[PDB]
Amino acid sequence: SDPAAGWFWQAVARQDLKSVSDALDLDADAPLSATLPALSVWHRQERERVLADGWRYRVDWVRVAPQPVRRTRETWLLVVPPGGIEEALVERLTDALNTRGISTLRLDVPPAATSGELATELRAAADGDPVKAILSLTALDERPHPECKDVPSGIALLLNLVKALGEADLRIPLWTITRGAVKAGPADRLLRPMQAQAWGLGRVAALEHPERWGGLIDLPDSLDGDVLTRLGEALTNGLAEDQLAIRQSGVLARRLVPAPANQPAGRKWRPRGSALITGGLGAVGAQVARWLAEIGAERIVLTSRRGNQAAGAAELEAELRALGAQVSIVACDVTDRAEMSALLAEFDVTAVFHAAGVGRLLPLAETDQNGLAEICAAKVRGAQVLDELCDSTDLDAFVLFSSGAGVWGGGGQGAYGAANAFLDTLAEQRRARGLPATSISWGSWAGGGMADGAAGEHLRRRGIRPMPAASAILALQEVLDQDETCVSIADVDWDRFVPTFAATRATRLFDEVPAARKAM
Amino acid sequence: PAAGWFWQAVARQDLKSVSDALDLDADAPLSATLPALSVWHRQERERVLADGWRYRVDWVRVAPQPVRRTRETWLLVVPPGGIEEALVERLTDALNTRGISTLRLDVPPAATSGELATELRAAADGDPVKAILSLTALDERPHPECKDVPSGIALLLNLVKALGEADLRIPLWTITRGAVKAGPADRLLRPMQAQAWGLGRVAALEHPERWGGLIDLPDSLDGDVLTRLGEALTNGLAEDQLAIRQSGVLARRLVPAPANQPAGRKWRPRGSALITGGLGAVGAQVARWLAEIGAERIVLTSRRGNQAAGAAELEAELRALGAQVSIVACDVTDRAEMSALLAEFDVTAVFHAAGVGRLLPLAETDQNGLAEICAAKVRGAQVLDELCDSTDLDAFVLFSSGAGVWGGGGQGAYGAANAFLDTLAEQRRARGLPATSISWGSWAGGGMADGAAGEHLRRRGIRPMPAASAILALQEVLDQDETCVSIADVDWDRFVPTFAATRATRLFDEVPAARKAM
Ligand SMILES: NC(=O)C1=CN([C@@H]2O[C@H](COP(=O)(O)OP(=O)(O)OC[C@H]3O[C@@H](n4cnc5c(N)ncnc54)[C@H](OP(=O)(O)O)[C@@H]3O)[C@@H](O)[C@H]2O)C=CC1
Ligand SMILES: NC(=O)C1=CN([C@@H]2O[C@H](COP(=O)(O)OP(=O)(O)OC[C@H]3O[C@@H](n4cnc5c(N)ncnc54)[C@H](OP(=O)(O)O)[C@@H]3O)[C@@H](O)[C@H]2O)C=CC1
Repeated sequence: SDPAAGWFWQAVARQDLKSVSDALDLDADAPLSATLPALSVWHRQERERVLADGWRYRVDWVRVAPQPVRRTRETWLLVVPPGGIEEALVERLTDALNTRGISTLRLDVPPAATSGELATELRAAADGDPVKAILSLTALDERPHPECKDVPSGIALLLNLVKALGEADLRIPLWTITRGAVKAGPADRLLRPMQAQAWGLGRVAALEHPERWGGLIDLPDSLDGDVLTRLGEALTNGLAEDQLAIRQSGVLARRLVPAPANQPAGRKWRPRGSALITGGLGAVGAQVARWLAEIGAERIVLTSRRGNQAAGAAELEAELRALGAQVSIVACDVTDRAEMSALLAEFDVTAVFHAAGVGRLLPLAETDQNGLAEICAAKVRGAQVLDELCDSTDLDAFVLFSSGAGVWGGGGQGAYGAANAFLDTLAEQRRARGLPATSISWGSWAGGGMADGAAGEHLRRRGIRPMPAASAILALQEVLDQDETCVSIADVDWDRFVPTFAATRATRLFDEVPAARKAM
Repeated sequence: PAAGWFWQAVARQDLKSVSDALDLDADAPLSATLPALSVWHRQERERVLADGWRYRVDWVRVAPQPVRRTRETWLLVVPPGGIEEALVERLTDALNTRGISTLRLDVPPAATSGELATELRAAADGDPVKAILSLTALDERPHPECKDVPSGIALLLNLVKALGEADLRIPLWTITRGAVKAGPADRLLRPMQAQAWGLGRVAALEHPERWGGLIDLPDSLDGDVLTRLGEALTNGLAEDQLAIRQSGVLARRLVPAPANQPAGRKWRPRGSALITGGLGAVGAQVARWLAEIGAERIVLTSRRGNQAAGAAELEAELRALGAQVSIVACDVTDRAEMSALLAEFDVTAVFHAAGVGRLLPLAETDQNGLAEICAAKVRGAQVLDELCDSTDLDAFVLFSSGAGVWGGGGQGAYGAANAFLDTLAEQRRARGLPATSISWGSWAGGGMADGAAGEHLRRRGIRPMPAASAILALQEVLDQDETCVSIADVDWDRFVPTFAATRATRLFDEVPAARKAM
């Protein structure tokens, strides 16, 4: 009933001054009169902290048992984007699909192909020979198109490819290959966040058009030995794994795993100097701001395109100043490198919180390259800009506000899932460079903001329970204290979530969440 | 529970209470606050534990269903004193109504197990004797050459042994009348007869073979009470501990007795408190507790008096908690001396802890042993009961044992003596005088559960209670103004299998723990 009070009395017996005085934020010599107040606060907070512990999840990778060899010869269409890919790689893949039955039919995509044009190429290849599946390589094409700077050209291509299979009425599994979009074990250092976008989108493609969608596979850095053979068997798995990574140690499948925090944490995180929240005048940024003020940030810099013009801006400066912090509210687009650069240097910021972003529910079929740009630009490109600046092990915190939409997905959330899966890989890439980064993909928050709409209705109806802001904050604190990289923090009603989520499409994604097992 | 208090005290936000519960000031560092918390919490915890040491005896309505029997012969054993021929005649007729035929043995006074064996030998060849029904426990008057010991109980014993020397292996059923209190307004209460239950419960364990059970008849034999008597003797469902009342047949059950707040009053002495056997182990603790809660004075008595180990040492502690102390050489069984003591010290609160403890199989037991074990405990209580005729007296407390409630191997005499105490207290209550009987499991420390004897009870499932918490329980019982309560820490999973080792029992069916050990 009360594990907090449990642990307290278990510390009281045991006589752990160290644990208790840490817990209460007090010195061994503190008077009872300071001790009592600190107790009631710890008590309210510990009970919410224990609640929030059960909201944590991480992404693991589990070994998938080899089960080949098998089958007779099929034709696959191999789709190759205009950039990002070495001929030597196409040949090695082609040659390894051949040595396992799969005959290859190569389609080369022109730059900025439309869904109309691709459906034509698909219609032609479909009639020619008997195509069983499509192996798309287009996600390796990271460069933006110059017309549309904020979208990687291969992700524009994936999109138009999912739509083109529709326009063509083509009912044929699409498989999406990436190299470095996931971290599947310690030792992965090829991390390519623009390619993670394929995974964020792909999970949604899988829900919206299960019939069009084979799966996602991540190739390793080193393609020596047998990895390319394992590719061939991965494409045929018949275990219905649809999120795979191929490594030195074989084929690995993506799982979501409860990640309860094993105590204690190795620090109590506090901002030193200035803290920056981009999108700091939104619902979530306002909370993050109140928290920083409460825990003694000397200055909070809040940015947004509207800046001081933003509804609530003057309320919020008042509240923050009433808690003793200095406040700077600036109008600044995240995507503007010079303005952000001047900004960081002027205030000497020591902690960055990236909350700039837009939410919109929009089916993949209704999404185009501009919509994708509209949704991604501040989140993704604001994250690169921040990453480029901040070339610095000194920073206390480089915290990205991501979403469950980017970790497991949901209908309507192609572009948003893409933008969010980028951040999780960006955070991993940064760590691999020796920099700090933290990416937290939230379930919805109570209060205003992105989960407040009829949108909040949709998400409640899918079995995501909004988290009280104060408990969300407590969980952020915890992540920061724990010095974590990626962790997902959501209050999910598994009874209701799973049946909705797995209506159209089976998934092994949640096999390791007990409450999710129960729910069919 | 405590905790729930603490957390709201903490919640918002009160130094005063928290500061008071822990002996320390608003200024105290956290490194003193910790230890103080652990000690508060540990005390509060032990309070809960000592709450779960409580049991009482209830009596459950059990209509016997087994009619079904046929016809046979019982021996019916009748003492010299305490029986109306009218009674013997009602019982003979009821036993004959239900198929049982009746052979009457009148037993000479002071009959030895030897003499008894003979007549039993004679009865057993002359007739196919199926059971034996003793009425001897009715004979309450003391043994001819043995003031300290009721005739009927010396007979019962000698009877148990007698079956021994004639290896008859036929069951003995013992009838009492008013030995037990089976519901409110049972007012015929006969402590000498209760001794039969204490010994009997032990006889059942030491000689299952030889033991039928115990049945208590009511005041008035009208309506069906004589009918039901026949039923109870041939119910056999075990059930060997039985009362018969206007409202049916009742079986004896041991039942957890959690304190059911509030606690009516907060008890303290108003004058001199006397503890008989006050220089024994338990005497010393209780005395420390009294002296602790503000007794003007404390009289400790004992045959040894001042020449007992702990002599002045004990007194020093007491004087030094701020008490007056009179250690007197006094024999509780001595009426004259005891009268003088209570007048002399205007004593308004009594705690009877004089007793004697040994483990002794029934077969090694005789009148003299029965007298050594009982004299102080029983005649002591009697003497204290005779004096102390005032409702003014705040306490009247009897230090009894679980050996008298459920029994154990080797504690026949001891069980008899304690059983006497429980019933006595009920009798005083019935007469409008205060009285309290607590039947303790074993205490940690010196005294009766100290030596080999503590080890013995250890193996049997009795966990010795820290003196300090036994005191917690005592205090509660007085505050609660209760009459009879058992207080013991029983490790049931060990207790049940060794207790019910040779003989089944229904006595614990109402203890949740006890049932998960069969
Ligand atoms: N609310 C929730 O439950 C969840 C939110 N999140 C994430 O948390 C973040 C905050 O969401 P929430 O607070 O709910 O949303 P809000 O819509 O309230 O705030 C987001 C803010 O981002 C700012 N922004 C947009 N574009 C830019 C830009 N180009 N440069 C700088 N700032 C910009 C916007 O302000 P302006 O227009 O003035 O520039 C807006 O105020 C979002 O990134 C969202 O992805 C994640 C999971 C759940
Ligand atoms: N120890 C335990 O755990 C339990 C104890 N009890 C009861 O508590 C009581 C005492 O226990 P405890 O203190 O452990 O045992 P002790 O032997 O320590 O104390 C018994 C004391 O009674 C005194 N006594 C014996 N005979 C007489 C007499 N004729 N007149 C006056 N005093 C006498 C003895 O003093 P002296 O020898 O100097 O005459 C002796 O000090 C007993 O009734 C026992 O039945 C009950 C249940 C459990």
